[PDB]
Amino acid sequence: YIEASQSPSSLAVSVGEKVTMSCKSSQSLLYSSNQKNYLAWFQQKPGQSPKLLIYWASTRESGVPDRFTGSGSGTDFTLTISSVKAEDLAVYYCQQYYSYPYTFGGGTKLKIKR
Amino acid sequence: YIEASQSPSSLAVSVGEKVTMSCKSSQSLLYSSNQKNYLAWFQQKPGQSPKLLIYWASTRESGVPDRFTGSGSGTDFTLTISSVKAEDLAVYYCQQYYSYPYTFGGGTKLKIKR
Amino acid sequence: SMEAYRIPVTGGDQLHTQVFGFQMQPGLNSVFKRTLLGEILNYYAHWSGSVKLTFVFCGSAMATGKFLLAYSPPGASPPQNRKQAMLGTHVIWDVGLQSSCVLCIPWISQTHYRLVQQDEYTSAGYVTCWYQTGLIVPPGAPPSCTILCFASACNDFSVRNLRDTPFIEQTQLLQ
Amino acid sequence: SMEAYRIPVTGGDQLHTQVFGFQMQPGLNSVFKRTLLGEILNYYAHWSGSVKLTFVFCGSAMATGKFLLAYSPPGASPPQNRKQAMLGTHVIWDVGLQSSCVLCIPWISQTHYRLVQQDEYTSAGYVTCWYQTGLIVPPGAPPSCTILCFASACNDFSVRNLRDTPFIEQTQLLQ
Amino acid sequence: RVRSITLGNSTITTQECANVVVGYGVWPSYLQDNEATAEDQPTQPDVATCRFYTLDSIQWQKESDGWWWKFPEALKNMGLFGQNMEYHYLGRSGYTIHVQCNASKFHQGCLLVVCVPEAEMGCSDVEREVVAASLSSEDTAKSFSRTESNGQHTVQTVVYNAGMGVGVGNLTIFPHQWINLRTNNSATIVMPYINSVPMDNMFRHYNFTLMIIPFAKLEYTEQASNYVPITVTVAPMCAEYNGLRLA
Amino acid sequence: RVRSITLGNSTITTQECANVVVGYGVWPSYLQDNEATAEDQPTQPDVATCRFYTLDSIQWQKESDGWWWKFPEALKNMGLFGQNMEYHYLGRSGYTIHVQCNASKFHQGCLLVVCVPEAEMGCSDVEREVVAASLSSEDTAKSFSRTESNGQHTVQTVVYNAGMGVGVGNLTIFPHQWINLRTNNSATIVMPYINSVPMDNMFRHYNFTLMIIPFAKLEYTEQASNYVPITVTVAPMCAEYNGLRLA
Amino acid sequence: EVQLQQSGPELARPWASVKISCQAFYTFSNYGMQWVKQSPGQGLEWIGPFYPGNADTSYNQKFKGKATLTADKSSSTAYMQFSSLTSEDSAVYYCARVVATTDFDYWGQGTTVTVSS
Amino acid sequence: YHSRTESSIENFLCRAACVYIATYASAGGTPTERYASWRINTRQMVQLRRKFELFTYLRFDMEITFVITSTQDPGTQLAQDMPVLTHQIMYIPPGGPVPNSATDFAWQSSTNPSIFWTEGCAPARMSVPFISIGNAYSNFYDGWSHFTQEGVYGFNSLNNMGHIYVRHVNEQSLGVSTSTLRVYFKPKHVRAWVPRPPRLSPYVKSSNVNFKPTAVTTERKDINDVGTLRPVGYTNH
Amino acid sequence: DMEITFVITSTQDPGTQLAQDMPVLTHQIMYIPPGGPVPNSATDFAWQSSTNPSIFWTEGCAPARMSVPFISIGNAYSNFYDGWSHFTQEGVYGFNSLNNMGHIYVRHVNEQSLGVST
Repeated sequence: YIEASQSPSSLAVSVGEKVTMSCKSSQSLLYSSNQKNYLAWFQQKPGQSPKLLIYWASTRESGVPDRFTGSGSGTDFTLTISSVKAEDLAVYYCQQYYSYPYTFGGGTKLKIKR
Repeated sequence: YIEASQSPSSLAVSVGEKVTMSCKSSQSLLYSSNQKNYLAWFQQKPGQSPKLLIYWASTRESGVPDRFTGSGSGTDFTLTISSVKAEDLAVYYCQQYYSYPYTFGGGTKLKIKR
Repeated sequence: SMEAYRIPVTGGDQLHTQVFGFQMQPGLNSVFKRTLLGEILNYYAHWSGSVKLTFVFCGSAMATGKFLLAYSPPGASPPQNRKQAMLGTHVIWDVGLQSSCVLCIPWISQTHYRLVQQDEYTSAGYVTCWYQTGLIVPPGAPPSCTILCFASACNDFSVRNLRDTPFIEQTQLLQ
Repeated sequence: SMEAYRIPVTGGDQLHTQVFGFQMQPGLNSVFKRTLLGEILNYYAHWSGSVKLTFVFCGSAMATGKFLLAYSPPGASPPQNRKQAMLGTHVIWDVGLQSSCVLCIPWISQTHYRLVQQDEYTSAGYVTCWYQTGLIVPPGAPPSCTILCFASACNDFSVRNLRDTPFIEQTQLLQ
Repeated sequence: RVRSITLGNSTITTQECANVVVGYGVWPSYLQDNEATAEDQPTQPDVATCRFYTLDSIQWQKESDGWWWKFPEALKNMGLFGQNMEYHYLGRSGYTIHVQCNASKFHQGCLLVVCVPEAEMGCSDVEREVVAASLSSEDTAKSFSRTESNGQHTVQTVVYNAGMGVGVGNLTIFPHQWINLRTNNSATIVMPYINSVPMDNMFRHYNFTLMIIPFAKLEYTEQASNYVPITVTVAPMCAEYNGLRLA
Repeated sequence: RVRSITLGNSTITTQECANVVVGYGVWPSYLQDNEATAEDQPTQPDVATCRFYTLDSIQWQKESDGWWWKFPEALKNMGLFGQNMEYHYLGRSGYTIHVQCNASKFHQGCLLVVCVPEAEMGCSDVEREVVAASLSSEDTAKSFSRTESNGQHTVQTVVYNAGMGVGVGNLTIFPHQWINLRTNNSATIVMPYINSVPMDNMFRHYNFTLMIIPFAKLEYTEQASNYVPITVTVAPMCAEYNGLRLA
Repeated sequence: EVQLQQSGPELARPWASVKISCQAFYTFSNYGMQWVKQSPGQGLEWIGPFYPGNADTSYNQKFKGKATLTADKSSSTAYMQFSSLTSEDSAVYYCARVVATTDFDYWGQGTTVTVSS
Repeated sequence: YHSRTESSIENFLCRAACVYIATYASAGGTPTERYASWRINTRQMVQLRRKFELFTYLRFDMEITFVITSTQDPGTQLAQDMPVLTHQIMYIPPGGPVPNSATDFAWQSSTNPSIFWTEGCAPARMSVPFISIGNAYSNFYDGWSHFTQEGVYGFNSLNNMGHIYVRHVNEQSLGVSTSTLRVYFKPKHVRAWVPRPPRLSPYVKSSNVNFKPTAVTTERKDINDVGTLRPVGYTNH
Repeated sequence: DMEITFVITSTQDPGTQLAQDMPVLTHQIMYIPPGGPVPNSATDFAWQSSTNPSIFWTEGCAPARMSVPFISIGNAYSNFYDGWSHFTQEGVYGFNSLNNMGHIYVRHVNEQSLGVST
């Protein structure tokens, strides 16, 4: 089993402030033959189906706004949003699809500060 | 591909009235060697993860209240609730797990009549 | 109607669609139970042997094409597309070089005698035919053809336990 | 319980006490009537032959001791102490040199056929085992052991007058 | 003194000079042309079926009672033998069972290893019937019991009746061997194919049952190993299966 | 007149008396003890590799230009050959290519069937480089083009340069055959293994390329079949692979 | 942006078989179908993947020996069988589909399996 | 390569079959109720007809066994003690006199073999050889009786086998004694020629080969519809 | 091989309308092989089947006897069978279909108008 740890707490910041988050993986997530990082940052609207933001940590998913930028190489994995929104309330995971099993992240609520 | 058709419309009845529904399958769903009907009636709370009510059409899932009773043998498949509730709002599917693919049903909203 | 016997082969452009397919169970399958072989076998409770199939192409002498005949063993599943059929046991039949194709379905069974009144579906074997290519004709020939299928006995059979046939129903005496 | 088969051999200091003892009457004695030999013999009204006994010492490979196996003829009395057993027919069995001891009880009878349903107590012969010495073990081995006894047929037997067994009781028909 | 055996070129085993019991007097062999009630000539897989399949070790303790394995089910997940069980329909094979204990000179005990053909077993509730899950696991030993079982669909497990309703003391009638830790340390049994038909389905029929039963309980001193490990090894001999090709 | 061939006992094919072209004069054969740069003796699978693998038919029309297949990639998903490609590391095999058309006496045309060894191909943009997806599909023919291609990572497909940058009229230098519908109806080419090393990886190296190019366009009358079907069949000959067992 | 449906949420009973189906809108070659467990107390936990075009079915060790999976590629319906059903296994089962060897692109609709004993 | 000995003509056609069940009284009544008659033919029992009409020509010997069971009859003046019942069974060859009533003169004809049978013994049996003018029996005959191309169609006079007539020998003064006859028929030393396709349509007439049009087989769902299918499982993963 | 002997003893039955003089009682004994038709009532058609050997026996003679050979598909009868009927490892446990021996059915041939005869 291979898991990954997200930030200790939620964002807990004001609306309209750029947020930076990191995902600490418990093992290497780079395949040296292909130089590919097998991890993605997810997003689940409460009550609906989840949906990720960026896969491979360097290729933003089509249809995703330019505010989300995923980075991080090797075990570490980060993400940045230059404009946090009050209508983007969800639970942020950093899921890995490297090898069995496909373990999720830790969770990150978008709380209220206003 | 093997699919199944639910009732043409929703329940659209009053609260507290027993509801009977049927699921018309496009092919046989009985394996004569085991006499097992491979179909289940599902339930998805809007915004959360789905969850079925009865599997095998004759064995109610543990933890499910005694109001739901699934029936139907062969291609037809029915279900009955002796007490419909206003807090059970969901989308009712009749999903089949007989063979590839595991196709869902048609959907059934619990609308408002009050 | 007489259209029961004629297997239709359409021209146009059929990519890799299936021409026909059935299950190898004489005496019990709806296809075979009314032929000479099946109706002889129905008189006997136990039987076993190998079954010979012949395919004949009734079409214009100017028509050219290929078909793939695939046979799956008793314990397997019928092929779903052409590639799966190719990877199994298959024969490629060309209707330009040759007009008739023979295929001798063998007998591999755990016991030594099958039964007419047995519930052994998906345990009898399947035979399917696939469009390896299309049917190509010159200007003036018909674009569609027919395949005729013959089934009969091979050298080795055994029958046991004679019993009444199920095809006759009435027990009344005539007059 | 499973403790029926295990003959207990205790350590400590047993002066000359008796280990076990029984009477040689298969088919009727409570000890033998439920083994293979006794249950075969129970089917026949008349029987005769010689009975073979094997004793096996289940104990530590570091245990040492002796036992005295005494056999008395049909008309005699069982020995009461070790000295009387020695003066009769006996064999001294050492569990250090050897692990199993065989003993073939013979057949001397006035007629030529004994009976299962006979009242011939104290006329069948006795076999007893006595503590010639104690059981000596080094530091680390268990102080107590077990003896297992096997009984079977010898080369010569005769059986006559087949009859119903008494072990089955009910004459009711099942269902 | 010691001897090494190499079957399948992938398995190595070591034994000492010990007595071997050849079944009912006959040795496993292929099917001749004399006996048959089928047509297709059997295919004979021997490249990988004939190799040592070592099952997991078990612990013999003071209060243990005995164990049984159902064959051929015990080799359902064991490599290529399981694949041949799944892919084919009819089958025939004899076996060679090796049982080895590892006890010092300061332990004591006595084991009986038997091979019972067609060991049909009863139920705990005399009215109901047993199920397939309580008869045998895949390759895990099923334990006997000292006392009386009271389940609904569970095999009666009183040790002294052996689950078959017969006296446990008379089990010596079947092919068997005694492992007395005082003298012996291993047992070998060669079991041929015994049935009333030349071939049968592997998943339907339980050919036989291997039972290990201690008559003399294990005893030892305080500063000693609390258990004795028992290792069982199976190597199929002369396996056959039906044919999958047209005549 | 007609001849039937049965390879692998599962494949049947029919041919008429026609000329056959044996590669560069040599016939496919196994590896002798003379040539080797490895140690483990190759395993020789022949039970299932040597059978006819009929590829899908293609339609020859009036405005068609030509097609090519890359070998051995064309048999990646083809039964047991693909399994041996995946499971092993090194490989060697020759092939036998049958090409058959089905046209009446009222059609006309002329085809060239060639086998180009090491047919390296250029790109549409002379600065960039080709990718593995544009060179060849699994077992689907890649078409040539009448006009100039303008993609970024696509092979140049002008027919008269053949993608290799050489005049298409001089392709006869390679093993080849002419299918003139007026006289001939089929072609056969036996191609041995040609490389500078005795063994190589199947997924890395494209051994050769099969090209079918019409020089005389197809013509017919209104009441006739709009196309002519072309069928290609491949049967591997003398396949070898490395060994998976310890010395 | 392709939709995705399932059998539907049904109120079941303990120790009663509940098959959660899932519809499809794609092909069946080297792709993957699987599920998760949506429970706030237990977070998100996968249950088992199914691979069309690969003939591979696996289960988690937390449900190994308890749950089984089956599917029919032609029928476009995939089963996820379950045995010895408990009352706390209730979750909004999401059907996840992957058209790639390693990804998570399209998510399900949502179905509930809560029971009452 | 197993045995075929069970499919031979002898082992296929020499099975005894019940071909007639009748009853007759032993006392006053309508005369036609006091004897039992049967014309020997193979065209009334459909199961035996379907077996004989696989071949165009047949040649065999007949073995006929009669099972006779009698019981008392309710009414008035019941018999308190009757000695025994005796039955007369007469086989009439083609062209012999045929009784039109019980107690007739044809019952005492010297050309008709008869069996006198008493209650309590083994069932009576007789065997008739191949009695015909031609060299074979013919199941199917395409032609007419007269050469004028008119008459009865499909009738051949070369395959007559006679009649069987059974009555009570005893004359009963007290009460009635109903009896029941069963006839068991068996061919022996069978020889068959010119095999034919077995029948598809149901029989409509014993004398004719008339029929209703019937479908050549049982319907199927589709041309590429193999029989049923199997669900996903542990093997199918 | 099986050897079966039948001992049949009949007596009059108390009641009204006793038979003053009855000729003789005849009994029919039928052995049905495995798979043959089995009567569901007296005076049925299965009683007259040509595949079922029958014995007709009159009062006063020696007891009727028949002998059946080893009639089975396998090569032996099996007293103990460890296994199932179907290969799904489910069904009836301990049942083998290879050791069926048939049925025996006995009835009265005569039709009695006066009284009963047990």
